[PDB]
Amino acid sequence: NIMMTQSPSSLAVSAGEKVTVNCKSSQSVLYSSNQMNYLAWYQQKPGQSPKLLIYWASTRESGVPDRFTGSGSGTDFTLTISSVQTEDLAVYYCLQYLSSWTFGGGTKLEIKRTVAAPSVFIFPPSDEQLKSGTASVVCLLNNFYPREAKVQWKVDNALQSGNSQESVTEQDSKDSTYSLSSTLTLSKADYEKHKVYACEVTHQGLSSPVTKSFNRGE
Amino acid sequence: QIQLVQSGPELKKPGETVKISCKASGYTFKNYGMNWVKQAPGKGLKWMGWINTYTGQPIYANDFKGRFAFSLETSASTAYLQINNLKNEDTATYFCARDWGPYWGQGTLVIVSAASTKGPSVFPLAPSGGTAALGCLVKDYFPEPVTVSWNSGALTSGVHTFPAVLQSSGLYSLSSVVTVPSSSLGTQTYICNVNHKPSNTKVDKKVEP
Repeated sequence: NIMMTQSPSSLAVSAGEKVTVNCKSSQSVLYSSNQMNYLAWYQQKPGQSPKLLIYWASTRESGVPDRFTGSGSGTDFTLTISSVQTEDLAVYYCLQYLSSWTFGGGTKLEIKRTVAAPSVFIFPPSDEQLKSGTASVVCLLNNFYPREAKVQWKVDNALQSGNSQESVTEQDSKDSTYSLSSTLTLSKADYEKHKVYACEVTHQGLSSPVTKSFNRGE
Repeated sequence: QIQLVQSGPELKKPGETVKISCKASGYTFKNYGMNWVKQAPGKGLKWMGWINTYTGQPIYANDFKGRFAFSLETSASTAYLQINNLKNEDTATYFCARDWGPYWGQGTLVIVSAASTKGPSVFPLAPSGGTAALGCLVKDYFPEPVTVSWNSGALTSGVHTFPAVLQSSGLYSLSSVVTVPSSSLGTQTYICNVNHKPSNTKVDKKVEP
């Protein structure tokens, strides 16, 4: 059975840079009687089915932009994006279809851009939720780059470890930023036993850590 | 339009059987083999097999050798994939994909879980500098997805609906936020439209300071 090794597994590129993805097949996929390489390249974006870019190693599918080109033959194949656009962030798969199908492991592509500091907002738990017996406190970091960010929760100056979950949006396909939410869960009894709820944000774009906080009852 | 329309999402319990249907249209059905491809959440594409759509002969990949049955209804140009004795590792999205060219089904998400579907509770996220943020917390539902829109889809700029997270409870939770200029609150109204089709939940929550 023909195995497919894709490399690199992950890359970050500025918009406008050249992108290169490599695919090695364990056996040749060049069919000797028609001199065609039985190799396709796919783009897949979240929630979508994969989209064919290139087949026979180097023929573009119709409607596929010029910046996508395939090359190689035999066992070595490369998908090139000559000038990566902001919306090209995706997972790219090669596929051999000479003897059954085998997909590569996929290559996740992300975009780099100029540093951009988050706006931070903190939300107290609503009263409606407090009746239900649970207290959710939400910290929002809005439209920033890079994704790396430290969000520390403090309750009356007590570091909260392990009772918060973070969530990150897909990178924006126009301006390449992320937004991040961190949500601290507490019991109603615990919440109503403390005063100062604080969200401390450290990020490469802020000249010093930023703290958004509220006193329970303001 | 050649197209492949797969059937809708499924929630089944460990041990049950699921049958996914793939409807083809716009070309001579029996003239192209049909492939099935598995994608587990966060994972790559894995070819499961292929069916001869003239003779119905199936060929199974090595890892899909026991509980997996490809079948046909040539009459309806429809390929079927049945999974027996479902396990947690069968939770994934399943695609049909036609030989030759770009044609894929939209996918069929299959969730294997003992947990029962539950509708979400929706709570306001209420309000700084020049920009105000507000939002909706959609918490404790199962399974995915929830959709969120604002002001019935008339507010899109500045909206962020986060990917859900799985809580220790075994239930999902997400937030939707939108940022607007501070000066604009109080004359403007903010309603989040929350939809959770599996429990048939539809909520419109007004958020305000």
